[PDB]
Amino acid sequence: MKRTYQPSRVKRNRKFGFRARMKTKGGRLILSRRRAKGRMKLTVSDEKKK
Amino acid sequence: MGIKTYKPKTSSLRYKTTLSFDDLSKGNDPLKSLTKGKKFKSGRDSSGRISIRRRGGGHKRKYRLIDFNRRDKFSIPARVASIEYDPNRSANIALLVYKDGEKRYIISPKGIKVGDVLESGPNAPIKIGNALPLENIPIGRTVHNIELNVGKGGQLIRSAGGYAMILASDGNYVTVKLSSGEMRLIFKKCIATIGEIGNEDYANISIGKAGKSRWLGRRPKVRGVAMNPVDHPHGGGEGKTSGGRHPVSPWGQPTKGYKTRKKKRYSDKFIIKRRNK
RNA sequence: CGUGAACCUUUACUAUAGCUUGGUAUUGAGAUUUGAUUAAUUAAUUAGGUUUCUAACUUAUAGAAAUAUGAGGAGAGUGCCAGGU
RNA sequence: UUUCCUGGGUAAAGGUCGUCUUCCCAGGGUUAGUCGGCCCCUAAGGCAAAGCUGAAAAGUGUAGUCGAUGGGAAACGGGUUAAUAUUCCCGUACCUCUUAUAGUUUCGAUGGAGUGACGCAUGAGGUUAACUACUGCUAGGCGAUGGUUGUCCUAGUUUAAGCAUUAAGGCGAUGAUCUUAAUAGGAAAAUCCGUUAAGAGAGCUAAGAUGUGAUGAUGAGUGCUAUUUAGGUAGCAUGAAAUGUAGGUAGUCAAGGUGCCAAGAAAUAGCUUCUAAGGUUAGGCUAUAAGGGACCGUACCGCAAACCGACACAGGUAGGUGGGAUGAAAAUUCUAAGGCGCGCGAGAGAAUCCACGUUAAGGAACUCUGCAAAAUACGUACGUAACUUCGGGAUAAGUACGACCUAAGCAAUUAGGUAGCAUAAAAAUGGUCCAAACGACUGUUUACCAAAAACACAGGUCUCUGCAAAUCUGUAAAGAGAAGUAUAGGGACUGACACCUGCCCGGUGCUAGUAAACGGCUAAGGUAGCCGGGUAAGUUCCGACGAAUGGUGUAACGAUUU
RNA sequence: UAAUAGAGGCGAUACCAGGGGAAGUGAACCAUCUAAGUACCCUGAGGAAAAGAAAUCAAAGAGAUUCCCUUAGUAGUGGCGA
Repeated sequence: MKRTYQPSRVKRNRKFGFRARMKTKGGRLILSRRRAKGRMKLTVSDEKKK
Repeated sequence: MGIKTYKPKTSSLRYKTTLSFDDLSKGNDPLKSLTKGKKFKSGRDSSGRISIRRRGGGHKRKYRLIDFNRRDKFSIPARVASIEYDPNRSANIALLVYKDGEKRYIISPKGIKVGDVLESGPNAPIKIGNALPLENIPIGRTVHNIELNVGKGGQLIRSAGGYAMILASDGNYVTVKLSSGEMRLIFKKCIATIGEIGNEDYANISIGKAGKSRWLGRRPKVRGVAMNPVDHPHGGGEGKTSGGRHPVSPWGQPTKGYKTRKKKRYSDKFIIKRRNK
């Protein structure tokens, strides 16, 4: 059964990448929150996939 | 013009008719320097929502740059090169080749033929295809492609088989009977094209099957009584109701006779007698 | 069952989008008689009715803009107040 | 994302064991001018100075700039390593340019124009990889057991890009290259305006074929040393054994040709060409010689224990290769190359569960129900009703034949002989008819209990809207509608087609009227139409409410109901 | 276009100022009200901010602004219900 996570890469980087996060207000809030919490991974761009 | 019918070799062909394209200089590809490829619309707007429903994916078509505004080419005769099929509108398009070398498209009137010479301006003769300001066109003629504001182009009647009737002239204005049937005043300096628009069998066609309706880019229409009350004021069809309510649009606006034109519009001065039901 | 929750409907109640009417600001100058009121038909104001000219204002073309030309018009549009839906 | 290769090891983990593993540890492994990106271009789309619109945050949106699954310069064969190759090597091509030399002349822009540039259906025709039909030709065998040194058997007989030669076919003489006069083009032009007076002009495109590439490489085999399960296998040498005919698939010619309407991307790239400001070896073109290749990906899995399903999971998983025999075919079955023998097994077979095979007599008597099974099935012929919109119904129904050998015959098939219980001998490959209900029919939906009578639908009717339209989303701007224009757009209703669709304006909607409005039938009381048979035995079935939330019929159709 | 000068963002899941501003509740319902300028959003800077030297308080004779103790659960307000 084709299911929930057909894994593209251009979709991954475009929709959830660091530049897509910085591109708007809420994404920058996301980045600040994750920095404050001290996450080891900020965005999907830490998975080097292009 | 003409209608071509089909023998019923399938249950869908029994009532399919199409036009016959004999009055068309066939075998034609559009002029490469006047047509550009384009998307198909499907009725979504800049925000991305659907603003007009029930419009979908038809046949891919190019856009032909028409010219409803022949004003900047007054006094310059041109030649009719060909009569071509246009997918973006009902009527056919004529390709005029001007004496200075520029080529343009116009709406093809009824009864012109290849090789004719067409002229635009106050001095042009009264001949089918010529464009003249309403000043110069005599009372009692039939025109089309009427301009509404000087320099705007033909914004009035344009569809296949239509024409407008000049009734009277007075002051700055000319009374014109439009195809809907109302009598409207037009400023006398706007231009118009003489004669009816050809291709008058366009609407005598019986489409024949749901597939062709899909080709024409028309998605299916879902009635209101087939809905649920969350979806449409008419919903609730537990055994085929009729709405249980005076008929309304999907947004609550009444639909059987309700008049939606604004009650104090700016153009009310220029409408003599509205159309008839 | 709980003075539970949510949804839906209606000629249940109460608000309100939107629509619509009036007044006013935007909003000027003319002509005319419909009047009311105040005194002596006359005179001073004022609501209107029928019309006019464009400079406010807004439609078309050219232009980045400015600006120009061709048409509408103190209307319309937009605020505020009030009356309906 | 190291799972790849080599070596070592078995805490765990592998549904068991384990010397093994995609497990663990160490080491090693991915070489590019020709591949895929990067790059120069644009589709949808995103951002977007200015302008405009909004408490803010922003929303719209022009000039522009980004955005491939698209369009654009260049390479093929063979070999080598424990693992990597159109990347290294051997042999052999091609495209870009930096400088210089020598035949030299109009170069120069984000600007203008052309090319770039396109659909579907569908024959037929020209050659062809692979493959078999036959023969030569090489290599081996010449067969524990009847015959088999010859119409014997087995295997092979291979080889590209590029260059050179030519040219099936298509488009062409209705004009395809060009040579000048005029220039309403917006930068102005010796190009494009392809618009017009001439009158000189048939070529363009193109698979394929041959040679070269190539006495090269490859090569079934044969030859030495080691190994050995006595079977072949590790290095290592050597070897055209036809670049034969016939048939011809899949491309390809072909973005072709012929027809149809639903009339079938853009490019500021590339190619070609044009002129301004500026230049007159400053450049450019035609050649030669020399060297300049960016940056990144490059292993392996990739129909699976390496991707996505919590798993080493009966799932999903793009595209190009698709052998041979049978056959019309990629069906069915068998089989070559190649890849595997499902990661708990072994004894006994009790009942029973589940999935199947066979059957005396009867043949739906079982059961809510011919549910499920059984059976029918192909090819070639004969023969096909009622009804009907004349298209269909229809493969209606029903009937005959099919092996082998010989002969006839282009072949289907015919005739004779012969064999069997069976002779479309395996498998695959429709059960049909009659009557009724509803729906016209293809189709679509309840992902995960409803595939239907529901929706969709062609058609018809009513109503709204004159274009800075109505309408829809927004406080707005703005956009959609629409680069559209009443033969149009939006909404409601009905639902192919045929006959009909009547009465009522009180009430409620809409602008006294309007019912193809909500609705009713005193405002007006509804117009048309809508026991018999079957069975021995039949609560089933068949025959004797209500008119555009539609009434009554109807050919054809249906994984529908009876 | 040129010239310098001051800003962009982060940090404090703290504080302050300005703008926007709910809903769960209580009133044993709810619509007034309450919760509440609460949460949160957005725009600003500072080390504090804001405010700050009376056209004021208020019937006492005081004298800028802000923060405490009292006045005081008082004066009033509230479908005079909470």
